[PDB]
Amino acid sequence: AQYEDGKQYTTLEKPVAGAPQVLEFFSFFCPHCYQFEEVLHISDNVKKKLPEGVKMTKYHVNFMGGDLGKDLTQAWAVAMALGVEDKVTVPLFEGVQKTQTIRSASDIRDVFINAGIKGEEYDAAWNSFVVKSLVAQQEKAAADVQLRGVPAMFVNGKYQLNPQGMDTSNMDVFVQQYADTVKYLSEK
Repeated sequence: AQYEDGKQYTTLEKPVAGAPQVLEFFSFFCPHCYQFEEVLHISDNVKKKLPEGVKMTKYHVNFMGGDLGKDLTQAWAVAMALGVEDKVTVPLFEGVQKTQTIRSASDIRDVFINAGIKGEEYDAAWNSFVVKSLVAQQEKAAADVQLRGVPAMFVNGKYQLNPQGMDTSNMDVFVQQYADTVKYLSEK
C-alpha cells in the first residue's frame, strides 16, 4: 500500500483507550522539537488538514533536562490553564536552546512576565491544584504510551507517527507528508 505500518507510522501493541484524538509530545530541551515548532510548524500544518470535530493536544515531558525539565512541564501546565501557549512557546524554546538564558524556574517565569502574563496571575496558576492535575495528565498520557522519545505524535491512542520513514530532501515536502499521514490515520 501507500501508507504502511512500520513505514510512515507504527502501531501500538497496546492501544490506549479514551486517548486524545491527536496527541503530541515535546520538550523545550528537544532539538527536533525546536525545528518542529519554529522551522516546520508541524502542529499548525496538521491542524490545517485535520477534518474537524477533531481536537489537538500537546504535552511537555519530564525525561529531558532533569530538574528544569520538570519545571518546564509545570510551566506548560500553567500555559495551558491560562491559554497562553502561543505566546510563550517561542521564547521558551529560544531561552532554552538559542540564547540559553533559561536556567531556573525564575527564568521561565520571566518569559511569561515579558509575554505580559501578570506575576500574581502566573504565581497563582503555578501553585494551583488545577495546574497540579494538569501536570498529572501530561505525565499519565506519556506514561500510557511508553514514551522514551520526543517529538512524538499519537493518533486515536493507536498509531504513532514515524518521521524517520519520510523524505527530508525538502522541508516543505516533509511537513505535508507528515500532515497527510496524520489525516490518513485520523480517517482510519
